[PDB]
Amino acid sequence: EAARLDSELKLVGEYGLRNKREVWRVLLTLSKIRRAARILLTLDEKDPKRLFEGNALIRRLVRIGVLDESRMKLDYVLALKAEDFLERRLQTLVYKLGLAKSIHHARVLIRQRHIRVGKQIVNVPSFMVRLDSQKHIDFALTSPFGGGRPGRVRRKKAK
Amino acid sequence: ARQAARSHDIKEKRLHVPLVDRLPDEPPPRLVVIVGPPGVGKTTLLKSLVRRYTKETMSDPVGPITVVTSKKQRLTFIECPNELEAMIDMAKVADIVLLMIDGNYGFEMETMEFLNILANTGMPGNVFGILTHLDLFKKPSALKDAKKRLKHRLWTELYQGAHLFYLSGVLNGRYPDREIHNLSRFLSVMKNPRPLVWRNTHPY
Amino acid sequence: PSSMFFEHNEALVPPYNVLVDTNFLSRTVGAKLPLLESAMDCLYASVN
Amino acid sequence: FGGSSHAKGIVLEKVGVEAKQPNSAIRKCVRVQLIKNGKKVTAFVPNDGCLNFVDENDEVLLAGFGRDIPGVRFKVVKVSGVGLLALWKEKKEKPR
Amino acid sequence: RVQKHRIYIVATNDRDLKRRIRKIPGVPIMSVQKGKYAIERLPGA
Amino acid sequence: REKLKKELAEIEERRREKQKKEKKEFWEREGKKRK
Amino acid sequence: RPVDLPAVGRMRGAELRISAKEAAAIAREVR
RNA sequence: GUUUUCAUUAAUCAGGAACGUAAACUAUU
RNA sequence: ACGAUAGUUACCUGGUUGAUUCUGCUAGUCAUAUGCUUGUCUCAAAUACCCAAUCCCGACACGGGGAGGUAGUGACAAUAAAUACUGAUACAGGGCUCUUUCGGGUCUUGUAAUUGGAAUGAGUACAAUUUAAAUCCCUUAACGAGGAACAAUUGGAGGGCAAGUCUGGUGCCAGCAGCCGCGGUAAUUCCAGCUCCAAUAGCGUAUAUUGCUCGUAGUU
Ligand SMILES: Nc1nc2c(ncn2[C@@H]2O[C@H](COP(=O)(O)OP(=O)(O)OP(=O)(O)O)[C@@H](O)[C@H]2O)c(=O)[nH]1
Ligand SMILES: [Mg+2]
Repeated sequence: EAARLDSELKLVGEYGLRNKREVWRVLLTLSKIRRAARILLTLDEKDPKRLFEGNALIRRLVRIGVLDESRMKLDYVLALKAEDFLERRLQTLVYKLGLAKSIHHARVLIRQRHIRVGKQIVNVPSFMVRLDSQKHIDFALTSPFGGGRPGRVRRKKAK
Repeated sequence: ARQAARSHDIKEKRLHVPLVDRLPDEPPPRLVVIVGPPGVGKTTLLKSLVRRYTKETMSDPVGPITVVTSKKQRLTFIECPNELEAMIDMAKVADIVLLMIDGNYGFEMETMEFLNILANTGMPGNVFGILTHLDLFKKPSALKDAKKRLKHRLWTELYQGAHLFYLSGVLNGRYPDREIHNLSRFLSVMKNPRPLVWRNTHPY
Repeated sequence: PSSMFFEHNEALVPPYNVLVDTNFLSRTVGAKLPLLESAMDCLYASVN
Repeated sequence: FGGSSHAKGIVLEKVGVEAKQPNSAIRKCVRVQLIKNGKKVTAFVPNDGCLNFVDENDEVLLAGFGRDIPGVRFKVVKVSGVGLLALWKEKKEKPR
Repeated sequence: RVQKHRIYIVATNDRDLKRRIRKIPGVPIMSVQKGKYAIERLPGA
Repeated sequence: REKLKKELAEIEERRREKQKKEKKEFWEREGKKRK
Repeated sequence: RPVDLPAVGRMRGAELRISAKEAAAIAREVR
């Protein structure tokens, strides 16, 4: 349908994704989380199952940084979306932190091993960066934007 | 129901055109060609196969070599020389084909030429890819990469899922005995040749 | 209208506004089916 | 046919080999004889230049034709173990 | 209402109104299909 | 405009084909009812 | 069709006949 | 109708039993 | 108390038929066969190497073990994701859209243009390490990108073409189509790489599909 095609094209364009399999992957994990939230809303308030399982779900989503720290209700967990998940991806986080000029530049950098998340370099652009780990995204020490060797085209030109 | 569907699909797979056999009760020796580019070791495989079968160390084996391999059937090995006239002469003759590929160097035009000459003239039953010069390798990751790419190109060439043997070394000037023993396990037990129309009408 | 990207309505995000017709309402009472609970179980989101 | 999805056949005679216009369906249709049952049915080669690979007395796999002669039900899929579109695209040579 | 504002999900079951609201871009159609509901043209679900 | 009119004529041909198919299916069902 | 008619068994007048499978089908759904 | 008696005797039909020239316009309401 | 002293204080109108306007004109299979394609990483449905670990048997620390562990294949699935990123200048004036179409809507878009930067993993690979000995992994010096390549595929829809060919007929039209044209194959540089849609290391096809009454066993 044209609505599905235009929606998936807006996702693939707005966040520099490769195909629609990544969109369907995110929509599947989002539907799993939202199904768990609906099943926890089935029960009444102050049931211990709903209390502890909903607190676990909300603390998990706030810790992985999707759900905002302001709103912490299970209705907002139902109101979650795939734009929030693709915003929590690593590639858009490199683009928004400004190490790269565009989202396709960010995917290129993460593929050819320039950025690192915390200590180790990250080869995958779909790395779900958590909220505590959002700040420690920077260029690695072996990268010419970080330091070390001046690099490849630089070496061929400076010879 | 699905068992009936798979049974019907296999019952349609078993079918062919009803051609005439024309094989005698005391059949002649089946003809094994050893085809390949120059320098690949066809004569070396000939020496090694005849030592496996009849235990005779031939210092210079030429011509067709007939060999008893079973109580019912027997073989004959002919090594095709590196000339196209002999290759086109024997492609209409061959009963089973031992098609040699030169390992690290990859495929050659003589190998592809004989494959499509054989396919255009008449396809026999059994063609076995034999991949040699594997010992001229230094990295055993490049070795399995070359085996995989040569297997897939040969499968595109003749048919999917063929037999591709890997003959590694040259110990006593001959070949390794275990490798040629499983090669002869494959070319010893045999099935009747394919009913080709040219061989079933004309006497050669 | 704003929030329309080529037949993709970006205005509909949960809580979903759902208009109900009489045919849908008569058949969802006829099929022994609770209205808001089945709409929430269909959309996995809070409907009004 | 039968209970299977594809049937095998022998190409008896390419009917309509002397038709005038190039992509006529009478030019494309081929009378084959199914092996399992024995009946002679007609099948479409998918293309007029692709007709040249279908020779007489060749084992031919054929499937249904699901969409100028409306009612010819089968189409030739493989000829002598090689896919007919691959022969047409010049990927494979035909083993004869 | 839907032509003016277009924020709604129309829940119907008659094919006349369904074909009438399929012409306009970007409204989902919810219809009961004998076990549960079924949403037609919503991309996020 | 001429490209749009060509595609509109193709759509109307498909509409006439489906109309004939539905008409024959309906009258094939009714002709058994009046028999 | 009437909306008010329940979905388990057939209704004749004021008498509602439930076949033995249908009361078993509800007991299967509970378990 | 009675200013009449036994108080479930009853309801339904597998099996079975008695009676035997035509067609052609059509808990209440 | 003023108000129908025979509630007839009722019934006396049950709504034919037509015109116009607005609506309406399939998708999954842990399901089999088959076709095309396949560079990287983990992973696994299906005649290889050794007792090195754990274990066992003996005159016995050494000798001997078909349990066990190591490796190889694999698009049946499943997992991650390469095939490029970013500027400047020059030139053109159109690009796009639709309900309503010889009509309306919107304002920056291109180009087989000219140049410049960097980034580099596939692969090649000295080693060291891993290990029974090897491999993989982790470390790792050195090379390793300009398209005519380090060469993305599978399907579907559509346009344009001859001193060519075929068919129909009250001239020049129409249809099917067209690798086939005068020459020319070391000749040609042409739509120079036609346009659009879908999935994209996956994708398609086929089929299956989803006469009446009494009366007993019995029943209430
Ligand atoms: N390392 C290595 N050497 C090989 C292998 N096979 C053959 N050779 C050598 O390559 C040489 C080629 O000899 P042949 O095999 O007689 O060549 P041929 O093509 O069979 O004979 P001609 O057709 O007459 O050249 C021999 O000297 C072999 O020792 C192999 O698998 N590995
Ligand atoms: Mg020789």
